[PDB]
Amino acid sequence: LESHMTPKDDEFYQQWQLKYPKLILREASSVSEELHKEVQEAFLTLHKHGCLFRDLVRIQGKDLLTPVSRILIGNPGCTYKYLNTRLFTVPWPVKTEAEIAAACETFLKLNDYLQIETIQALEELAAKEDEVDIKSRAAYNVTLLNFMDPQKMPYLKEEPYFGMGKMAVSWHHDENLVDRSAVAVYSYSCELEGRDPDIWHVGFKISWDIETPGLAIPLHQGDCYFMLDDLNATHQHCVLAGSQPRFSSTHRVAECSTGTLDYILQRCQLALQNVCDDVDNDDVSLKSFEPAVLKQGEEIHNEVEFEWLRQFWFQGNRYRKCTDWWCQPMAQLEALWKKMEGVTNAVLHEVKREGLPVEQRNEILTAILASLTARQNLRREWHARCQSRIARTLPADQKPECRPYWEKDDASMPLPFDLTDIVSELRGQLLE
Ligand SMILES: CC1(C)C[C@@](C)(c2cc(Cl)c(O)cc2O)Oc2cc(O)c(Cl)cc21
Ligand SMILES: O=C(O)CCC(=O)C(=O)O
Ligand SMILES: [Fe+2]
Repeated sequence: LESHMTPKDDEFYQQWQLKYPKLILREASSVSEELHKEVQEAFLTLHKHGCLFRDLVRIQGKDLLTPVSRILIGNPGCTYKYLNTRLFTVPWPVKTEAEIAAACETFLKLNDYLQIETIQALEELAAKEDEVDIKSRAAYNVTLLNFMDPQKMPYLKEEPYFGMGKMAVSWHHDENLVDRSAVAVYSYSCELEGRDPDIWHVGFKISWDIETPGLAIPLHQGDCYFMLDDLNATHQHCVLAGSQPRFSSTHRVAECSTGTLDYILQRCQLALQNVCDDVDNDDVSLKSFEPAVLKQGEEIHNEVEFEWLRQFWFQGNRYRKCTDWWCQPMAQLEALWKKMEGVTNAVLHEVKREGLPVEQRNEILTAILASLTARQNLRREWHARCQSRIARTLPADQKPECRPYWEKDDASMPLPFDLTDIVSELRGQLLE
């Protein structure tokens, strides 16, 4: 028999107390009516503007459209990878259309509240037994807003292990967050035996384990729960659907290191340091052909192409919908990437040079081969996603573009989109 515990069960309380002291529930009544009102109409304002989208992700070779629709809000220039998809933040105001702007400021306000609340709970957790690590682990820099109308799903998956009923989101961890960082969730739903099917819950279980009954926490309008310290790492959680639509705001400390606009612009500039930068034209000449430098260049070339450009454009107009913040950055990154395409072309030219000693030539190939191989394989992978049957089902404002894509016989680009011949020839030379 698959069982779980809820507040109806005598044992729930001791189970929570003893086995989940890093899980906190602050009920709606602990949060002012003022914040509740401001936050709930911010959700509606964003929903009404169509700012939340389902994502067409890629998982285990499978293109899947997420049941839940979402928008990422947070520090300007920050991003968050979620199921191999890089989400780009709609900026909130610290250091557009008035309404959407206002909403973002609201979610920042909520962020401030939750943050303080989290530090407090971390400090009490510490009192049950530096301060820098506490503030570091509650410094939320993004929220991922989620929405689902359980009515639009024709059939929801049964919870596999504990008989928890229908799932909106099955078991997982929140990934790519700062080590041991808290996660804080504001939950907003409208309105014998086991959990009430009509009510939203969050479910928790320990990783690896389906023998300890899972916990299902009911979540009524405006309840907040917090996952503290290592909880998110040691436990899985899921979201159990009720009968009515529900939003949530999930505040996180995203690991914002190789995932910011400042970082990737810096990487680009680093690559371009190998380029004679007098004038911007098709005559790209390189300062050095030292293995280590050419490798770095080609790696950055792949980084901006696949982690940034292709991720951003995969979503169609999913970002210009509610902000134009990323317009100039993406135009600038693409112009940066286009120069780097000139860089690969010049490298290929150097390699082909008849005066080049074979030893130096081979040392260059060994430097760049893995990068160009990855670039080939990754392109094939991306082009396929853009052409999948599920991708073509999407609406016009969402349908994936495979930007940047060029047909060949497009004299504007120095190299072909399809690198298989070039790769095969490079690899063939190194076997001479
Ligand atoms: C991958 C899988 C099947 C499992 C699960 C539980 C999931 C979510 C997240 Cl966020 C995670 O980091 C890891 C996970 O296993 O939930 C979703 C939700 C979705 O919308 C889609 Cl398309 C796929 C999935
Ligand atoms: O909505 C919640 O309570 C958790 C968030 C979540 O599971 C998600 O959509 O990633
Ligand atoms: Fe989650």
